[PDB]
Amino acid sequence: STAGKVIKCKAAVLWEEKKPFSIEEVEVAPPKAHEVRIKMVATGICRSDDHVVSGTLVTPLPVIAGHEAAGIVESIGEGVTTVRPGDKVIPLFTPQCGKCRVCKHPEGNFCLKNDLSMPRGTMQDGTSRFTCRGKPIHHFLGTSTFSQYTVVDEISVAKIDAASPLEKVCLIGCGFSTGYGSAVKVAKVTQGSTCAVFGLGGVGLSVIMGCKAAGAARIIGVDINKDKFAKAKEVGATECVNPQDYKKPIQEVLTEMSNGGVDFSFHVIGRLDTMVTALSCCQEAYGVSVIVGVPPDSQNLSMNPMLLLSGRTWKGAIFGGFKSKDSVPKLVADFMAKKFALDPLITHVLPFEKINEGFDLLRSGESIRTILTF
Amino acid sequence: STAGKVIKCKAAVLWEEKKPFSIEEVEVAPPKAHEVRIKMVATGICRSDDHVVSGTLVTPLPVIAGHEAAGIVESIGEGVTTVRPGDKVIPLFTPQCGKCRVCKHPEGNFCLKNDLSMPRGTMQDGTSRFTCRGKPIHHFLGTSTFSQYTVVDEISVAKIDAASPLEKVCLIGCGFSTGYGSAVKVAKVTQGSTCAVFGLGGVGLSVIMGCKAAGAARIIGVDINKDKFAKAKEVGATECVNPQDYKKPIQEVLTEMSNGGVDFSFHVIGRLDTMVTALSCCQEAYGVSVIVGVPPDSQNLSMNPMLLLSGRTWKGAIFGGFKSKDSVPKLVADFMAKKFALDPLITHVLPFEKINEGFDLLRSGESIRTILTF
Ligand SMILES: CC(C)(COP(=O)(O)OP(=O)(O)OC[C@H]1O[C@@H](n2cnc3c(N)ncnc32)[C@H](O)[C@@H]1O)[C@@H](O)C(=O)NCCC(=O)NCCS
Ligand SMILES: CC(C)(COP(=O)(O)OP(=O)(O)OC[C@H]1O[C@@H](n2cnc3c(N)ncnc32)[C@H](O)[C@@H]1O)[C@@H](O)C(=O)NCCC(=O)NCCS
Ligand SMILES: [Zn+2]
Ligand SMILES: [Zn+2]
Ligand SMILES: [Zn+2]
Ligand SMILES: [Zn+2]
Repeated sequence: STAGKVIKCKAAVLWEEKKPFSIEEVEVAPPKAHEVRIKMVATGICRSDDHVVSGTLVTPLPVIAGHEAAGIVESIGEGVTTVRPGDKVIPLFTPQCGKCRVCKHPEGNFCLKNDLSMPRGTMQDGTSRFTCRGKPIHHFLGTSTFSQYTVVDEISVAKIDAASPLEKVCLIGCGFSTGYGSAVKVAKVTQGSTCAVFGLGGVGLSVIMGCKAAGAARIIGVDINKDKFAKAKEVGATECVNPQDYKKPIQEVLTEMSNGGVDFSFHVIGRLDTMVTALSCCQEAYGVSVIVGVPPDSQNLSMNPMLLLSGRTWKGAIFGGFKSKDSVPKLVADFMAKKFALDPLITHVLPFEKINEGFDLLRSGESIRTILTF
Repeated sequence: STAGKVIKCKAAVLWEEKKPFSIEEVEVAPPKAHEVRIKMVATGICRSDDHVVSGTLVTPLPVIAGHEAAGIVESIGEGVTTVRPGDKVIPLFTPQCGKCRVCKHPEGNFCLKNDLSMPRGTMQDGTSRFTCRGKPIHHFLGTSTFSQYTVVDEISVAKIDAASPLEKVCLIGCGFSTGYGSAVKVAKVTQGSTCAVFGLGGVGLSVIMGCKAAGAARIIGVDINKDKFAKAKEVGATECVNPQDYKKPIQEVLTEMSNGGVDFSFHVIGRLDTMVTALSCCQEAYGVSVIVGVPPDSQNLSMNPMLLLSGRTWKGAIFGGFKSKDSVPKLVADFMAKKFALDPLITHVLPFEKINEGFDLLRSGESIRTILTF
């Protein structure tokens, strides 16, 4: 019915920074060559979406935000070969073009067609598929999932198992994969190792799941909020520490606990002043520290490079280091085989039209993840 | 034979900071259990030795410095099994005890018995083998090579090829191995890659040698002293750039030269304000930057963690990442098999008693390496 025609639907438009989302009637254009229009099924609310609201993730406004989601293909443009109408799909906020120097590299995943480094808020062709009362609305990270229908470039969508429960596997689009890959792909946590995870939100919980899957002997969760500890232990933490409970700095506490430093540390907080702590607690000769979270308006930190000169490695990644289009379908197949659970991450489910309530849950710290259902 | 008896010989004692070396008659005690007394044949003058003079590498004084050297075993203490009198040896400023968690780790080489982290200036047993008119003199890094005879712990000496030229292979004791391993061991430079080397002293030249050995397609030398360029190009640099020649910051120049960043970058200068440049010039998704050189009085550097979040790796090492006792003999065997050259690193040779003239050459920037011969 709808192929080749404009669809009128509802979307959450952000007209201006520091305002609530507005549920608007929007027009969604049909897909052009190598583009895919998706009926959204479920979308998560992630911190990066809230950073758009706060104006600390700078991207052009007005905008349809949302980047962690799952849906069903409504139609495909000319030349699309990797998905068909009816297929379940996850939009990829980190694309996989397959052609740039990063996509061709065995260890790179931050494809040069991404819209995260210098956001333009468009499709790959420099235009938008959304209007509201005639006014063009920007895309966000090539995804724009806070809409009943979106249009994405082929390089920014993966086909997934037809039997997938979309209201769970949407987390594979951002938070789960970010944390899980930080452990299994970026750090390559080893069997028998000791890990420290700084921050026990949904992404840090996913980091734990990854360390556990990799066979870590010890997984030390670190959070200032002791309410986060029970879920951390449920998904794999062997122990949890609150820096506020100790009369010395937590890097010293962790180095003592680990008999001279941990094998792997992960920084999973949108804060600067915890990053050098996380680096320093790994063993000085062979420890590895991974940066997963950063504040959005990120300033410089202060550190002593002798922390690296002894043999430490410090690295980060986007999207868990996973080549996105190769990996997302594989992560879904693993979920279907019960290799990991997503239910512990999902604290709240709301209809889409309650998007503002979902953000209020995020800002208050009450949610791990809220999933919006269309 | 001198075995089992005190040796009276000459050594260069540093009595106080910021003074010339004094050539003194010293008494060298015989080796105790698990110790080895070595007749020095040649010793290099390295920047770290001069930092001892400056008072910026803190180690107890008075001291016999010197850590890059080669000699012949004069005698062995009780229980020594890995060297015999008459053997050619290189003292190891980074020990290999073989027992600590680092020695046991596949990737670690900064053995916990080292005297670099918190120098005490003694033998492993907490005592000294040196006296100068009855006054005890400190050891340096468990080596003290600025003496006609020294005593070292067995975990700080390696047996090398009986046929090796000691006046060349002494470089394997610090400068050569540091730069070469930074490339082949720490960074693991790949065939066809683009490397950037910051600092074209002896260690930066050895980095270049390692990158060439690894099959790098482009090796960009960076130095503020253009007199260092010709030798850099002799040993493998494809081009050299002087930051003083450019209006833009050199990370921008190098990113443009390399069409979006280099594969590997190396920081080989005792200065802080070049380290973030070196990290930033590597490709943002898969670039690796290695810290080889640091200033001794090292303060905190300012950096933005967003440089790592895109996928860059930042790491450092001591002694090129080589497990020292395992690797030094193999490096000497490679040299004897003509797998690399050391002559390009040796710019000056002086008799030992002209040590202060050798430090003048280092301080002025005139030398790459001076070797002292006994
Ligand atoms: C932080 C990231 C990974 C989101 O993680 P997550 O959703 O788990 O964050 P969340 O705020 O819910 O959790 C953070 C946790 O840190 C804890 N925390 C806060 N301060 C501290 C502290 N001083 N010590 C320990 N824990 C702390 C909080 O109590 C909380 O439990 C994300 O926002 C981020 O920064 N990503 C960077 C990469 C990126 O921008 N990718 C683009 C797509 S999102
Ligand atoms: C710097 C190290 C590696 C010694 O290297 P090397 O002998 O090659 O040093 P050297 O001073 O000769 O050369 C440094 C070169 O940097 C160049 N340089 C100086 N400033 C700049 C600049 N702004 N940009 C580019 N090049 C510069 C100099 O002109 C010089 O050619 C060493 O001192 C060090 O810091 N090692 C750290 C590890 C350690 O302490 N190990 C213990 C045993 S040494
Ligand atoms: Zn790409
Ligand atoms: Zn996200
Ligand atoms: Zn050891
Ligand atoms: Zn040295």
